[PDB]
Amino acid sequence: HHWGYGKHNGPEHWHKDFPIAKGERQSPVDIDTHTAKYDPSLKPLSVSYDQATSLRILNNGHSFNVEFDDSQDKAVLKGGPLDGTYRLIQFHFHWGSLDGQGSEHTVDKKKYAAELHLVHWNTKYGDFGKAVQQPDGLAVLGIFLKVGSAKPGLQKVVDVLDSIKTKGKSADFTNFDPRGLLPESLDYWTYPGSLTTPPLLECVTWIVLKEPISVSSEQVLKFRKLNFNGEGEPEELMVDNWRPAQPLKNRQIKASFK
Ligand SMILES: [Zn+2]
Repeated sequence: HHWGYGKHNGPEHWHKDFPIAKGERQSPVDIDTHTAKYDPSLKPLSVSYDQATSLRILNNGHSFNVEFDDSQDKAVLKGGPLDGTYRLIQFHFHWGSLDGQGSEHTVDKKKYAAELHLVHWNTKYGDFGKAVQQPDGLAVLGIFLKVGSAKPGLQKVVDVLDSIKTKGKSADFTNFDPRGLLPESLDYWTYPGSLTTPPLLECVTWIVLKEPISVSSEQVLKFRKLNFNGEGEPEELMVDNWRPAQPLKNRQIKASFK
């Protein structure tokens, strides 16, 4: 039926509707710390989220994402392994039924409690729609969440979730500065991949940060109260909305740090 994260419509069934699920540059992957190659040519990430314009927060039945106004070159990402400018369009998360799982990428098979994705599209393509048709159309910044002390910047997100519990619910979410979601260090691993949810197009350059951000179990707990279902339907908890590691195939993961 329609895709989901369930046993009958989840990850292992996607290939029937999206044959590319069995492609050559599918994401996510496991990051083996000693087959990853340090590449000294990799420049540092250049982030300019100081003029980001959040618009709203929405539960789409798969996750919840915050939309931004990507009309101007306000919040852009560049540097790193990228050529050109990428515009921030939205961010969302993946989490699990328990703290010990939830991230999509793993480091040496280690899973994190969650994973945040800041999605950006290559401006030379004119728009998000055309960009996803290109192998270099999107740049996704991936950030791991570990349970520890609270992240002050995630507090505003965690608090509004209550009012968008079921699929279809939206809320004006203005003035949220995504800079409070970033770790101290910008060291990263990078590899060519895909979108982790259908259509699973292989149009993404992945940038996964080495340093995870800490969030309190209190904060993580709130993600688990969202529902996959719409209002007035069989209540099914939004948990374990993550896709498992895919074969790395002929790819090499590069590290910006020795
Ligand atoms: Zn994602």
